[PDB]
Amino acid sequence: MSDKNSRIAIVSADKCKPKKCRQECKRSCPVVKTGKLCIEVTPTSKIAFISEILCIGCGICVKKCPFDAIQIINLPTNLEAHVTHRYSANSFKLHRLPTPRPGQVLGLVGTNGIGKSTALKILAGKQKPNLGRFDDPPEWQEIIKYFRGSELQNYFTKMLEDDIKAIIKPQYVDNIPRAIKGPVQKVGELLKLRMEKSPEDVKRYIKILQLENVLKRDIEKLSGGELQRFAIGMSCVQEADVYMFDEPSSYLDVKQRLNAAQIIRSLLAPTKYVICVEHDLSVLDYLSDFVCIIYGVPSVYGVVTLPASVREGINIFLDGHIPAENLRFRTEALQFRIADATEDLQNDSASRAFSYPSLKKTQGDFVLNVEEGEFSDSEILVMMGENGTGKTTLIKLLAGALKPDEGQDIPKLNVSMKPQKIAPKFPGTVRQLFFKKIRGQFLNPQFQTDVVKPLRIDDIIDQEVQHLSGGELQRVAIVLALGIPADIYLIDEPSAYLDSEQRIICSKVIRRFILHNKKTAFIVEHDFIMATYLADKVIVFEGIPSKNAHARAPESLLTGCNRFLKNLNVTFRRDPNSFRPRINKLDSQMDKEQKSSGNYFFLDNTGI
Amino acid sequence: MKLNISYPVNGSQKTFEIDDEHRIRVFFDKRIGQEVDGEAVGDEFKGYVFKISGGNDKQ
Amino acid sequence: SGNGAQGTKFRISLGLPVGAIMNCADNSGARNLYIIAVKGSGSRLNRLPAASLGDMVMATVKKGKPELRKKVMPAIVVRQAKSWRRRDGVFLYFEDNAGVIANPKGEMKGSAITGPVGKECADLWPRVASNSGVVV
Ligand SMILES: Nc1ncnc2c1ncn2[C@@H]1O[C@H](COP(=O)(O)OP(=O)(O)OP(=O)(O)O)[C@@H](O)[C@H]1O
Ligand code: SF4
Ligand code: SF4
Repeated sequence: MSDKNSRIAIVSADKCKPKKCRQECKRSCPVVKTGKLCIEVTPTSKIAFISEILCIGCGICVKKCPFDAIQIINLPTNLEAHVTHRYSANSFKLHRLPTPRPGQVLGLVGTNGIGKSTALKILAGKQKPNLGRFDDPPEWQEIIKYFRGSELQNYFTKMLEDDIKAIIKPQYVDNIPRAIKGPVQKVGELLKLRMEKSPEDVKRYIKILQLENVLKRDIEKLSGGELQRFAIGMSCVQEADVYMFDEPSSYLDVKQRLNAAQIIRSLLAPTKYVICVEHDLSVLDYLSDFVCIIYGVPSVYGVVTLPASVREGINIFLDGHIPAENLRFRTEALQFRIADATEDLQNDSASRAFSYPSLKKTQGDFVLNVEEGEFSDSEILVMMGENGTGKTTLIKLLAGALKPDEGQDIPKLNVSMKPQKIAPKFPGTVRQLFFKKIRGQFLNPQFQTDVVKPLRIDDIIDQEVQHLSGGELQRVAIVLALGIPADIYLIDEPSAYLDSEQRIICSKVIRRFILHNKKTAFIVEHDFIMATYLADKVIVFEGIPSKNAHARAPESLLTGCNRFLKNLNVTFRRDPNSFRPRINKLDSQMDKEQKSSGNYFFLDNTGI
Repeated sequence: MKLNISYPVNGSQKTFEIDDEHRIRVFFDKRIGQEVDGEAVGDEFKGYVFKISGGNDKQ
Repeated sequence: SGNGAQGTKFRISLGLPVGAIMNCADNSGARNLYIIAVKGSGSRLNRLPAASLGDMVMATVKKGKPELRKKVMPAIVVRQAKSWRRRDGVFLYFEDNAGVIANPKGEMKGSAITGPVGKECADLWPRVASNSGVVV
């Protein structure tokens, strides 16, 4: 007959105020009219509760809700089979979990809110899964049963017995500074205590990670990239079998994230089990032997797929569709402009834009050098390189925030600027802040697509910025820079705290407005793909981090990309199906052939 | 390509890296066991004679 | 060509006029494909419409699982035999005429493609790329 279906309702309490509506949910529902149970009022917490058993799937309640607090979805009973854990009534529920394997590295990739973080806790022994039920007083026993038919069953027996104690590298990057000071006192102390391994391990681990400078600094003092790496150090130093990493690429620069990936992989060689979660595909590919994909709506649900190969899992990810599950997880496919695709205009505007001379900025501990370059109108320039190179310093000077030690840049131009690390320091609510900058930008349809509808800022409008979240704040900041008119716009590292969909919304944003408005933009980035889409020229930075650095004039996309990628020595041939960068291993004949051609990347362009 | 050179009088060995199609090409259509006079491949190896013994393709 | 064909296609010699039968080269259960129409073909009194490499046709299955017989469906030509000529100057030809049953969007009905597949078809129909072994 007909296929089977279900109803699931998740309500957000933040969005709900029963006083204004009245308990309208109960009154409007047709089941309750009849005298049924579908919506029950909880006198206590004073929240509406919707029971999935009695609900019709009508959706009448959803429309009537004045805010948009209720969500009812109909699924083919895809979710019911898999239930691992649920937070509570009408809240996030997790489905499936990632397999662990000894001697190898298993990847995880998904959009935020999927339960990748939750999954780690369950494997860690930190949290016990309720099984979408009562299971609470240590009922590890029931969890093995639920896992039967899955390879995780063996793991759960091991965890309960406590033969193995997993080491976890904590996920939330913002939270860590508050938790630890010193580790107690200074990063160096942490590394000495934790070092179960070789005395060589202390030195070796620090050298490879580029921690040398950072040892004396305290944890609270650390910058985001530095903060991440110390955590990684402790996860090598520890003695154990299972090493869990949760988002190790966060905050890190392009050079550093690759470095972290290699070191982490070394664990597999000692035949120690490794698990990892990543937002970055370049990093994910290198680390993993096996990959899981986590999909589903954010904060509603997230299911883990069956284990897959490294190459295979990545390929399926980019399609935006999964066949067994039969879900189009992402509404639109990701594509990069060919450069054939772009509009052809004679560019200058007023003959070229402004130009800067050689600049120098010296702190007295770090020195930045800049080579005279030129900027033109309606163009976009990417800035790449490792952090501590003075990528941030350079942008500031152009902003006029910083004064150069030598050189000068006094432009007539009006500048809008977005800072790299965003910490709130503005009193006021989110809507008020954005309205002051510009209203009318808020009216535009473009802004509805990218900001307002996806996150639901309407709910955020009353919330304080101190009270806010990381990724949500990021999209808002990028948009705000665009809020006001300026000849030149400056953005620094827009990719931070953002998942796949979120960054790509940003990529479309910068390119489209700049093209249209005929204004120029400088964007700093670590993400390969984001730079490619937005830019026409690039500046590459080089030197040694935390010591000195150098900048170059803007150069074409092909030219700049070869230089940058030559510093890394990883080529990204091309995958014929995905058109994705495909990484090339060191000493090789195929990779060797490329080195003689000068092609690090490939696109829909002519080339051998 | 990368050359794997052995000096089997001493029991020594080292690798070498040649980029340059023309420097390589001296080895082409040469078979296993064929001798190859050195200077063609470099100035270091001038006079040196090499008997080819095997080796690996990509993959 | 048409729907789901991302890419354009450079002209290649027409090999297969209506009435032609090609080998079915998937694992769908179909043994052959009988061409009744070429998509995107034009009109001239008396001319048979005729397909080539990476053209989408409309076919019936003359030989094959009965659940596939007695009806018209889309297919895509994957191997030719009439020799044609590429822009690198080459005149080339396969040993058989063959295509694979497919949906208007261009998705394979089957999961494998047995034998080789010409690149001009691979380049044209991504789900055909996927299921192809040796290309060209
Ligand atoms: N205390 C809680 N009560 C109810 N639901 C919770 C709670 N903690 C987490 N969740 C739910 O579990 C899901 C989230 O977390 P997890 O921490 O499992 O996410 P991730 O999968 O690691 O995603 P992200 O990439 O955004 O960090 C969320 O969408 C949320 O709805
Ligand atoms: S969820 Fe909406 S309609 Fe229901 S009580 Fe809250 S505000 Fe009123
Ligand atoms: S969807 Fe319909 S049936 Fe279910 S709770 Fe809302 S109104 Fe009641």
